[PDB]
Amino acid sequence: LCLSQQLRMKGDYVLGGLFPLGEARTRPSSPVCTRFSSNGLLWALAMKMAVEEINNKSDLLPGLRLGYDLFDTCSEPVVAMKPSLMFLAKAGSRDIAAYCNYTQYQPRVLAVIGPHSSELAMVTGKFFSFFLMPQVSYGASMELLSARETFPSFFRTVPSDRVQLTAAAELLQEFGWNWVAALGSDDEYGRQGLSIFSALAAARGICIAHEGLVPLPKVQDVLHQVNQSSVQVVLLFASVHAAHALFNYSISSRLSPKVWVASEAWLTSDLVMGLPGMAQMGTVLGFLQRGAQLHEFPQYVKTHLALATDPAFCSALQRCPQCDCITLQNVSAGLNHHQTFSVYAAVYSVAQALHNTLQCNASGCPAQDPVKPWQLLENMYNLTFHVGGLPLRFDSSGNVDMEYDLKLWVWQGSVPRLHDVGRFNGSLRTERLKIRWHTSDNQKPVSRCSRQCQEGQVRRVKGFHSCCYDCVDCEAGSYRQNPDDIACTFCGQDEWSPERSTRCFRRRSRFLAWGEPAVLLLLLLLSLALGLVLAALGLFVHHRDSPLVQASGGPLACFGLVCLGLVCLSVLLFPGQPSPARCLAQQPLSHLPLTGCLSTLFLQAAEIFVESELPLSWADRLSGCLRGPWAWLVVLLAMLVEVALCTWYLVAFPPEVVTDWHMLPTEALVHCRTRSWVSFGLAHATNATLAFLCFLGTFLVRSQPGRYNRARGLTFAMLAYFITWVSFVPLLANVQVVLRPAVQMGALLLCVLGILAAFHLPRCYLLMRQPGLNT
Amino acid sequence: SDFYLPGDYLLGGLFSLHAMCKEYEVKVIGYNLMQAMRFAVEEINNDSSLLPGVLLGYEIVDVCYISNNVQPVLYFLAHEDNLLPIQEDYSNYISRVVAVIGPDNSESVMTVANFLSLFLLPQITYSAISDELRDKVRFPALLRTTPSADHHIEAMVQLMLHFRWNWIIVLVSSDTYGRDNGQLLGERVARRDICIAFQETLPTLQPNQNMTSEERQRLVTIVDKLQQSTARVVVVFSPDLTLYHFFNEVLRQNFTGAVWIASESWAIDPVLHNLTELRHLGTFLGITIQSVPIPGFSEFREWGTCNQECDNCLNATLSFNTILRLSGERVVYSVYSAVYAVAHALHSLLGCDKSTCTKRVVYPWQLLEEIWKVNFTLLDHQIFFDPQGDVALHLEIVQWQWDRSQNPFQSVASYYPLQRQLKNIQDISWHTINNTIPMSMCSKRCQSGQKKKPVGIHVCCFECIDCLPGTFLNHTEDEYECQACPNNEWSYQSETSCFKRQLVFLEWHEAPTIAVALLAALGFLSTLAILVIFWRHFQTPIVRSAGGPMCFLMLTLLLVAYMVVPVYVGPPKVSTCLCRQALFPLCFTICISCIAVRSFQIVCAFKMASRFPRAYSYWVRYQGPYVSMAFITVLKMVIVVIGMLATGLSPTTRTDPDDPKITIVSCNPNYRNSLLFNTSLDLLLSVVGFSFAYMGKELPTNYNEAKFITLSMTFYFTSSVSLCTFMSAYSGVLVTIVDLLVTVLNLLAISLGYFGPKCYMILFYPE
Ligand SMILES: *[C@@H]1O[C@H](CO)[C@@H](O)[C@H](O)[C@H]1NC(C)=O
Ligand SMILES: *[C@@H]1O[C@H](CO)[C@@H](O)[C@H](O)[C@H]1NC(C)=O
Ligand SMILES: *[C@@H]1O[C@H](CO)[C@@H](O)[C@H](O)[C@H]1NC(C)=O
Ligand SMILES: *[C@@H]1O[C@H](CO)[C@@H](O)[C@H](O)[C@H]1NC(C)=O
Ligand SMILES: *[C@@H]1O[C@H](CO)[C@@H](O)[C@H](O)[C@H]1NC(C)=O
Ligand SMILES: *[C@@H]1O[C@H](CO)[C@@H](O)[C@H](O)[C@H]1NC(C)=O
Ligand SMILES: *[C@@H]1O[C@H](CO)[C@@H](O)[C@H](O)[C@H]1NC(C)=O
Ligand SMILES: *[C@@H]1O[C@H](CO)[C@@H](O)[C@H](O)[C@H]1NC(C)=O
Ligand SMILES: *[C@@H]1O[C@H](CO)[C@@H](O)[C@H](O)[C@H]1NC(C)=O
Ligand SMILES: *[C@@H]1O[C@H](CO)[C@@H](O)[C@H](O)[C@H]1NC(C)=O
Ligand SMILES: *[C@@H]1O[C@H](CO)[C@@H](O)[C@H](O)[C@H]1NC(C)=O
Ligand SMILES: *[C@@H]1O[C@H](CO)[C@@H](O)[C@H](O)[C@H]1NC(C)=O
Ligand SMILES: *[C@@H]1O[C@H](CO)[C@@H](O)[C@H](O)[C@H]1NC(C)=O
Ligand SMILES: *[C@@H]1O[C@H](CO)[C@@H](O)[C@H](O)[C@H]1NC(C)=O
Ligand SMILES: *[C@@H]1O[C@H](CO)[C@@H](O)[C@H](O)[C@H]1NC(C)=O
Ligand SMILES: *[C@@H]1O[C@H](CO)[C@@H](O)[C@H](O)[C@H]1NC(C)=O
Repeated sequence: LCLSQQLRMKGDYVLGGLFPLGEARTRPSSPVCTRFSSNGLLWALAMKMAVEEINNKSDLLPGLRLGYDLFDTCSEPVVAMKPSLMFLAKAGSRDIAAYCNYTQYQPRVLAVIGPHSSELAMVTGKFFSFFLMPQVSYGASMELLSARETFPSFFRTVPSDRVQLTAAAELLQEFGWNWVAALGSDDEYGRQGLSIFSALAAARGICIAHEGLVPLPKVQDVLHQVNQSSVQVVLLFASVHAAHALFNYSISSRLSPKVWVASEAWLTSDLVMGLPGMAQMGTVLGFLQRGAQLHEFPQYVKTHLALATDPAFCSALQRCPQCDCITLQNVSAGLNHHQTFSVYAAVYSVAQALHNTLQCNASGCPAQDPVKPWQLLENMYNLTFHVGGLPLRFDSSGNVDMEYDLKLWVWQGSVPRLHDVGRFNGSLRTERLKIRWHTSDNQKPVSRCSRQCQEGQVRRVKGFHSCCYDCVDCEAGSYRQNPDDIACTFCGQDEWSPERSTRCFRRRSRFLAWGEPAVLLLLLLLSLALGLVLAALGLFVHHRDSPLVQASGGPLACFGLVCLGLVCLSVLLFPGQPSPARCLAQQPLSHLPLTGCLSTLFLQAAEIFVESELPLSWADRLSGCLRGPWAWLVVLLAMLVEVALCTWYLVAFPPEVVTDWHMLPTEALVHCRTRSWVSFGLAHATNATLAFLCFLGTFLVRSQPGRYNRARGLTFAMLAYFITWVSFVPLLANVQVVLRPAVQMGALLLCVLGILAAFHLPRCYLLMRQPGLNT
Repeated sequence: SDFYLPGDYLLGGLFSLHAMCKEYEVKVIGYNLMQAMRFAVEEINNDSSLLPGVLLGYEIVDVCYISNNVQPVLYFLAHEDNLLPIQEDYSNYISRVVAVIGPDNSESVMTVANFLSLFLLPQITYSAISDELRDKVRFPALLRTTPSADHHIEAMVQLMLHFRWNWIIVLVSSDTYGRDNGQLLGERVARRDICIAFQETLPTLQPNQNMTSEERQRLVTIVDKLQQSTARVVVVFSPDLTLYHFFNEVLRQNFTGAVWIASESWAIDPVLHNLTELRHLGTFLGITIQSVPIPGFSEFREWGTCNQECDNCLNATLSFNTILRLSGERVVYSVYSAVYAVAHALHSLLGCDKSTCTKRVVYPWQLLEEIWKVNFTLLDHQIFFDPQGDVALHLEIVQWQWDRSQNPFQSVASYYPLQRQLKNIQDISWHTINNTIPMSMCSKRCQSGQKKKPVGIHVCCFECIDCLPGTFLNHTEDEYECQACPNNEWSYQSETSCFKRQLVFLEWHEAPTIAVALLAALGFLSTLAILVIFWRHFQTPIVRSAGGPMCFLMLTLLLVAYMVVPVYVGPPKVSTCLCRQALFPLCFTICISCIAVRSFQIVCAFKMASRFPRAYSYWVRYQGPYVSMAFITVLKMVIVVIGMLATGLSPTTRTDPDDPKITIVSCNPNYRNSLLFNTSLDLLLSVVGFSFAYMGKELPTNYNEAKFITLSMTFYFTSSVSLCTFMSAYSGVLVTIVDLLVTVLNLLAISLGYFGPKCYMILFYPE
């Protein structure tokens, strides 16, 4: 086949060449690569095609022949250094001198078509820059190769990583995902991409939740860190292998779908593209290059393969010894490869720079001394060269300018396809109406941070950089002591705080005040009860000699009326500010006169019972003694036993004026509280026993029609007492604590009203209206 | 000049004399290392035990920081006629130099090693800490005399661990050095339970030039974000050139209280210490190589083509002579050891026997092969190359001291790369009030018995939330979540040890229960005496007109109820509650039904006989009271069985609100509804019984039966109302004793108010 024999071509000016024609110590011998690479041979044939087409054209380099030296460079730099030294050696000689500067050198090649790999491009460019040899590199993309301080003679025909990373940052900012996670492959490509994206995101307001490096074929930690933050957009700027490993592991672990912003490395790679289960990992929006394709390259390469198969031509006429023992189907896999255009345009750019340096027209091109390689640089900046009808330019930093296309993946029948939904020519312009997202509906996945926290909130720094604050609302009872505080601080437990508040508010007491409507209604009831008591007392003291009061006690009746009035008056001390003496004396002063009245009614009941259901033999002794001085002694004994019990449970059971700091929501409480059911229960025991005995001795009696029923009043008074207090107890047990004294008051007032209306009212009715029955 | 010395075997050098190279400003460290190499070669020439009779020369070429890294190497590999041949195999090639002492920075070393890989010339670089030089696949002929950045990061991490700093701040530079160091430290620190608050890139800004407004905003943003954070350990991976502006603006913003940790780049930089205003920022630690005192070198240093000259070097080194002398030599020993390593390798390659040498031609690859295997001693230090091309020189953490009377950089720690251990730490003069270790923790230590709750992505940051009542925290198992105590025992707030709830119930020896027992015993004795008396007098109108068998069965059932009263007190078991609820309600309801039916048949039967004659005839032909008694009794067993099926049988455990420490035990899990139903039935019977008695209250009947029935039934009504109101207004430990009191007093009512007057008129009224 002898295809490798054409790798040289004599000419007035000869170009270099560094292609990956091959693939993969103690002695200083260059390793030899025997494995054959189809891409490298395709690129070398592309540059040969470009040179041949240049020689065909009469308007470009007229009357001149351009040559080439297509040299094999494996991905290793050790095998690529020797062709560089061969390039810089003097033509026709096999040694390179070590002069002080470039001007003494006469390199055998006008320019060099640099290596495809960027790791090799770094070393090759740093070596060439000392001699100022013009180098145009297809495929070298990472940004720091554009630093003119260290690469004054290094150009390129592919866009740098800076433009696509700027496109990705503009995409994230335009769709609004200002809280994203950045990932990169473990090699230099991913690290440079992460650094550039860090700078661009910091410039554009985007924050990176987590910056991690996915290892080349660990991953578990990176995925856990990404999932720890609530991030739904992940920029994966990785090589093909790292992205494939990441996606395979995420397939095994069943990660939630995310919007992976794809680098050009794995956006169009079929290994990642055809991974099983990949459809369940959200949309993949990448920025594919928008570059033309050689529409006649496959025909050219097939023609020259067939022509080199012919022995006559090649016989009439190493670098790649494996390139001779190849056939057409060993290369057909990559005919539609987009680096062919990069190589083609690099060759055209070098030729146009040479043509401009010779400053010569289309008809001819004047004779002169051969131009030094370093003389091309002055004319290859600002260079404008047309490659297949499309103009291209070299920036001041040796980077060509071309636009991009925002391509996303679609899914039908597990067959992913690329679709154009945007264009980045320095200003992103997307068509988001047609974008189909992975969410349950066609809604953009929200992934956003709070740049600032709203007033009245605590701020917590998030992100790998201190970018955005996780604004947190904390419940009531707390306040933001300082703007810089991470968490809100509680206040002194004696003052309430509302939700979402900068400061606490002081708790103010709210007890049963004299102005409350319940207090007003009970005061009106108290005034009515006092009026009734006073009217009955006046009636009983005016008709004191009448048989009515004489049978119904006498002075005892007036004493009981005064006791009822004094109970009504002592009801008045319950409300207001709970002074300690007032709260202590509530029960005794509300119970002593009630005890006296109950004892008087009980003596009346006992007299009735003795005269009703006892033998006359005992009656003649009991009736004559139960009334008079012995009656006064009995009621006095009741009063003193009540007073002794009262002092006993005031000295033993302490009635405390507690201040419930945590009962009402926004206001304080001042509660007069005593022992549960024991204090007032023991206080009520004597009254309960007196009333029970009175009821028992009265509620059976013989009421002959010729006599006044002196028992009905007592029975209904005792019944009213019992029912009102029995209904009162659950009211005490369930009423809201502020109205507890009001419930106490109601119990006492209804007690007095019941005893009046049952016992004294029927007597007074006939005392005033029908005095014909007082015989 | 001093840049050339002819000999049998030259030894090239590469030193950064400026930062053509002549127009740049002069650097003192480059000339210092140059003199170090010259002294090393000269002392090799002196020593007759090492390389005897073989003169060793050198060829030193000035290289800039970056600019000049290609021409000197080509000069090194050129022949004596300045021509470098090109060929496939270089085993027969003889280079001008035999070895080269590589540049002082990572990038120029990388370039020189990439270009020298073809020839395999040995290259012992110094002070190049990048880890990409660790692998020999792409740098076959590269060595070092300085531990890699791996050991610098390890020393930093050990220093943080020793002083308990788990919340730090990383600042890097836009260069590759800062980025690689930051990534390396971030990867190292994630496995030692130390978190990074944030990592920020300092913009590159060389001094002696004016900054832009955008860079000023950048720096003020950096220091604002630094100050607002609670981390107080700031590691900086940045070359010493660009740290002037950052520290100036830090001083401007008046930010204090940070423990700055310095990488090897600016840990020994003199100018930053010369700024002499950083002393108020805090402590300034740094990582640098141990200083090895080289004998007879200070006096030697003081005695003294293109890009191969310097003129202002001596004048510049004159000013920094005292600080260099007091600070010792840090990178000088690296060059000294590298030159001795080449010398020992060449001496072993020639096979010299300390008297004679074969003087054979040396190929550089042979020298590399020999130099990979050198192991000698030098100033009490072992010099041997690890398989990845490094020698374990002790590192050192140095704390800047702002006093010119002693060393400006005073050592406080020593790091041994072989053991990866940092040890021998001395006192460090901190920036705190009473010389206490600065605290750099993000989350305070939780109080004993308090749950840990993560607050963010960082594992070391958390919030302490106390365990709710009823649970504790088992620190041994898991400190992130509370673990409740089983076996029905309760725990208080912030308690790590659950305590068993003591079981409180009715015990025989207590005051209320002994009062109840005495009262029930009095009732039992009285009713037993009543039965004895009633059996003593029969065929008597009171016991014959009234129900004889009725009264006898009533009194026997009352005896049974009194005898089973004491089963209530004691441990509540299944049989206890079964017998209790099968005897007490049954007997009491049967008593109430008998009382009601007796009152009915003595009062309302006469009135009913007028309206329904055949109903009265059926009632008298059969035993109406007996059949009604049986009907009410079977209704009662039915209702008690259905309540049985509803509320269950096992004794229950309920936690009273008074004290969770105690746990009262009743036998009915739902006691409120059960007692409500029982009292509802009892009162539904009671109302009709009482009304029947009251309508015929004055009738003499069977010796005033209606009156005593009425009084007893009203007493029961009041007692039941008292029970209802007490239960509605109270729920606690005394519920059981109150139930006993009310039940026994109801039994006393039924006994006394219906049988006591009978005994009264039998004993005292025999007429
Ligand atoms: C150059 O032109 C010749 C005819 O003169 C043609 O055969 C050949 O294919 C051309 N080379 C190209 C198109 O590369
Ligand atoms: C290169 O070095 C030579 C030495 O003779 C000098 O004359 C010439 O000006 C230099 N050229 C440069 C620095 O461009
Ligand atoms: C990811 O995070 C979510 C939300 O916190 C969590 O439920 C889930 O277990 C995590 N892991 C995976 C593999 O989804
Ligand atoms: C994908 O991940 C699984 C689970 O970790 C692993 O076993 C497998 O080897 C991976 N697939 C490939 C093709 O490497
Ligand atoms: C050509 O393809 C055949 C068939 O796959 C293969 O065996 C042969 O090695 C290839 N030739 C190369 C790679 O030079
Ligand atoms: C252009 O230059 C060529 C070569 O010197 C010359 O022959 C020709 O006349 C010039 N002008 C035009 C219009 O071609
Ligand atoms: C050449 O580049 C320079 C850079 O300063 C620019 O000013 C000039 O306009 C350019 N010339 C062109 C684009 O023709
Ligand atoms: C980019 O293309 C847009 C249209 O999408 C156009 O308006 C704009 O001028 C272009 N910008 C550049 C810098 O070419
Ligand atoms: C030894 O080295 C010293 C410097 O260290 C030098 O001055 C002297 O000439 C050398 N030779 C002898 C014999 O001292
Ligand atoms: C900026 O720096 C320059 C260079 O030293 C100096 O002359 C100038 O005064 C500085 N300030 C301003 C405001 O330009
Ligand atoms: C201290 O901080 C304040 C506030 O930023 C600043 O104005 C001042 O210059 C700083 N220095 C001194 C010495 O007060
Ligand atoms: C050393 O620091 C001092 C103190 O600020 C300074 O004045 C001097 O310029 C610095 N440099 C020297 C002495 O080289
Ligand atoms: C050092 O500086 C002095 C003046 O202080 C000057 O006379 C001398 O020439 C300088 N030495 C040099 C530049 O080598
Ligand atoms: C170097 O030799 C010393 C002394 O015998 C020995 O302790 C040390 O282990 C040796 N080192 C190596 C790497 O063999
Ligand atoms: C440090 O020393 C002072 C003076 O003795 C002492 O009062 C003070 O408590 C110490 N400081 C601290 C923070 O313990
Ligand atoms: C707590 O953890 C220890 C240690 O594993 C275990 O033995 C114990 O049972 C756990 N529970 C308690 C209540 O101590």
